[PDB]
Amino acid sequence: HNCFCIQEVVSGLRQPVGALHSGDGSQRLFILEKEGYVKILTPEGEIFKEPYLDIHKLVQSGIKGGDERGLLSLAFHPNYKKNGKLYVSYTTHDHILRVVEYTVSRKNPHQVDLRTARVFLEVAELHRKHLGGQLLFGPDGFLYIILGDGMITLDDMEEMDGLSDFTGSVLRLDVDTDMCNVPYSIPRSNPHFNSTNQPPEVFAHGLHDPGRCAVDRHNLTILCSDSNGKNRSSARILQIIKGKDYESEPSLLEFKPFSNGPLVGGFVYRGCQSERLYGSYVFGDRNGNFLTLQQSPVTKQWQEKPLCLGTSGSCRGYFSGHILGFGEDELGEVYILSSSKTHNGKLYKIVDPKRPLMPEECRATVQPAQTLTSECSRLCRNGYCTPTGKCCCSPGWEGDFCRTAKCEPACRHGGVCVRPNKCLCKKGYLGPQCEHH
Repeated sequence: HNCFCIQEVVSGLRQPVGALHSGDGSQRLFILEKEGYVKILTPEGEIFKEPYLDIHKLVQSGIKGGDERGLLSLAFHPNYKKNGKLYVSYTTHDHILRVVEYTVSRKNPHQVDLRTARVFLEVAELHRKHLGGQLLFGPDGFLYIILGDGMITLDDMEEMDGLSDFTGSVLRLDVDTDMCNVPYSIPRSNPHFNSTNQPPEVFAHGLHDPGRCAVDRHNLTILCSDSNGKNRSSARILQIIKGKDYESEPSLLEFKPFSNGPLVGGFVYRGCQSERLYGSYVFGDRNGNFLTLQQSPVTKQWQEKPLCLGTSGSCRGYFSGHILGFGEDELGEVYILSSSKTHNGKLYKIVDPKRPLMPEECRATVQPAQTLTSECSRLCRNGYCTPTGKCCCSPGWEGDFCRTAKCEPACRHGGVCVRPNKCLCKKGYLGPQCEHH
């Protein structure tokens, strides 16, 4: 038979939202928990006692199920290995969907220091469904953020005033700035770049209730399942070509290739363990029914095909509970994260039993995560530090890395400008500037 196979990796998680890797060589798998935690799974298979990220007090999460409100998504900078930069989305008139950047401990590669929270976006939301929140870097290194309805209606926007124009849209930002005013630059080739009509951040609109959108990096394609609420579920696809400058939005083309009902989301499998699954879009429903969306090269049309699970040895045709999201290895291998109704979150790995667990092609040396050595990370005294390496000085500091203090009128008589507007005077000189004797 041609079935796939699931294998329990980790258990005792608390409501897993999903998992991904950091692209830094350590085959570390970072697991997201809804309450506002990110935990680390070593390639050697240990869940580190200390959480990688613990923001559970900041995040307002669900008090039940169906309540969509926790930590939403995580994304590492394309150059995390050098600049150690994360990007995180989470909930906090009802609530605000925040998108924030964090930077790892300069002393611990396995922990983020929370003092580096640098808010990028704050999206007001009225309801607790159709939130979205998925974050991804396409090639060219732009931050794509995918936002659902928030169940905001047309009339709810003529009533409300101070309310985000982003909900229901794919947003695109250039995070790599040497500027120190705006936390992000609006990209190069965005539609509404200069803008007056429609907000510059919006790259496309039309999303309602999107699942985990499959992301094909090939020059970039994102394929979403969309529940559409009461209406039948569809699939929306967004395509991006070679550095093209847009002045009209790319169309987020809708088509309805699904039959079974709602889907958690999907992925484009590009791991090593499965030969046959290579390049396939795989979508999965809540109860672990799996699909493949294959596009005909000849007709360019789409076709859903089922995908069975089957037990062979301890690698089994079933998992416990229901699927909450999906996972991706550094090696590109693929996971499901499940939970069952307290503290029963599980990580399972999808396996092709026709192939070995460790084929020749799949061997890879793990390069263990390393403390930051980037110039801005070490020298940039205080004030923040942009993913490009620029050090942005907090009021009253100057210098490439802000190490010099600013004293408005200078310190006199050999006095030293220790802090902004603080003079350290030599014995015998009183006064804020050491002016008197």
